[PDB]
Amino acid sequence: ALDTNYCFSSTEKNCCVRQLYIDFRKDLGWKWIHEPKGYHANFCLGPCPYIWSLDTQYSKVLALYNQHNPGASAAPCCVPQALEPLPIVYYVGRKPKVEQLSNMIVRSCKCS
Amino acid sequence: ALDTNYCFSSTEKNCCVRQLYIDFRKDLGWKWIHEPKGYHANFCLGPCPYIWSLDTQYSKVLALYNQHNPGASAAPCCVPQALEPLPIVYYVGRKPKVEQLSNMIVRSCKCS
Repeated sequence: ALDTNYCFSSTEKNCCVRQLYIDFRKDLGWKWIHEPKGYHANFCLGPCPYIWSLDTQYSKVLALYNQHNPGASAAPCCVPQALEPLPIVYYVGRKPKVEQLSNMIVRSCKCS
Repeated sequence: ALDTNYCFSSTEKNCCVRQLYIDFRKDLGWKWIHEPKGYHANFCLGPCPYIWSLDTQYSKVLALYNQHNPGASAAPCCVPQALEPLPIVYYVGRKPKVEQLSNMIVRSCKCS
């Protein structure tokens, strides 16, 4: 399927979650989070046809709308369907607080 | 907001649902649907920063991941958040059947 386990296993031309490690401060420069340095936010690119994991009904109508005309830039938009939390540690003024951001990671993409 | 009412009102550089009328058979060639000829499936393009309607938490983390590095092709993917039904009419063998596809239209996009 279009998960982070099947994408880093073989090749493909349709959507496919690729690696996207994000260092909280290096890429996002987030100042409200101290640890961890970052995490594997993962992500997905490439277009999405029909059968390729369809979420909404319009995901299959437009998916073909493009698969029919070569050069149409109105294709669908593969995205992160299921996500994952994220154990971090920030500071409120001077008190340390470890939490677990929700849906801050990608576990599999589909086609919204 | 990023709805089909604010997109066809002024200009913008971030995501924005644009017109995408799809003629069931002209663009999708759908043979299982007779009427209507098509409909306003609408759709959305352009990238999506953070505050720009964020759906999942990773939608704001990656949104910045790109807004920080100029040239990063791993931005988010604006999509159809809310949708609409679709009154059609197809045929099962020889019996006529009018229905209302669900979520076959776009009413507003966000950032999955």
